[PDB]
Amino acid sequence: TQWDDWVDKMENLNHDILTTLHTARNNLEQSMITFNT
Amino acid sequence: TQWDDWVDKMENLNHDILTTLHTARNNLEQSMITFNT
Amino acid sequence: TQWDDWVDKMENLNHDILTTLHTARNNLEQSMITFNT
Amino acid sequence: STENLYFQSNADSVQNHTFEVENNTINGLELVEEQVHILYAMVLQTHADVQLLKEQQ
Amino acid sequence: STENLYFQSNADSVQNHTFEVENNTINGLELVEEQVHILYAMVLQTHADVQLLKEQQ
Amino acid sequence: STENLYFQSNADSVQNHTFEVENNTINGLELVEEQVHILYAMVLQTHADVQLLKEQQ
Repeated sequence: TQWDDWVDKMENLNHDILTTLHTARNNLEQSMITFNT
Repeated sequence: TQWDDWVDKMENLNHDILTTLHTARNNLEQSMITFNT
Repeated sequence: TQWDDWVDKMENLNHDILTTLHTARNNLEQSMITFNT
Repeated sequence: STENLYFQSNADSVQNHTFEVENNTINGLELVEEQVHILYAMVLQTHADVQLLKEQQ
Repeated sequence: STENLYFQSNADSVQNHTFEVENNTINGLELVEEQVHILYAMVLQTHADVQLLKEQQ
Repeated sequence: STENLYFQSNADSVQNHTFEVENNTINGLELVEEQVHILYAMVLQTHADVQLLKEQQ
């Protein structure tokens, strides 16, 4: 249904954003460590 | 009405965010190209 | 209630985001001023 | 020192475009937050209507 | 010039990771915006249902 | 080398403030995402209430 499909998209987006934020923080941490090398 | 006004604001914001993201990506791409010059 | 608790969390988040954006803009402005020193 | 001046100009450009990306991204966050505020109000209003319907039912 | 080459490599790495953080953050904003679009549609649909219920009541 | 030390200190400051802007922006995105989660739950709950009202009507 229309509603189920929205739920599925929202939940997939949840996962995408979680992984994206983790990646961002990891890249930031890498740059900080390298700068202080 | 209250609801129509919310709809109008949401839709104007849609456009603003679309243009803002495009601008961000364009500025990023410019900086990358320049750095690799 | 469930609903009141959601309202409270939303409103606390409102404040957190306001302060976070202000901090971001302040750090950006500081970096710009320093770069142009 | 034409080349070094040029490479310095390039360094400045990258720095300034970085400031712009940062400004764009902060601005985008703020715009998304304004959308959140609107959704929140719509959601609260709908809840109110639903509460009355539940009382009437 | 091993050390200077290394420190230059470090400078490049920091710069490139900055580009990546920026890309991640723009991407995250876009994903959040897609979520906003979905919530907005759900909210509009629920409003429609509520309007009919109010008419029926 | 007072001036060069100073200009180096300035370079470091700009770099560190950039790291802070990036952290602030990632943090802001995460906070907005927490708001999205709350709206989503409110929206699902309201939908449930509406579904029952439609069944009762």
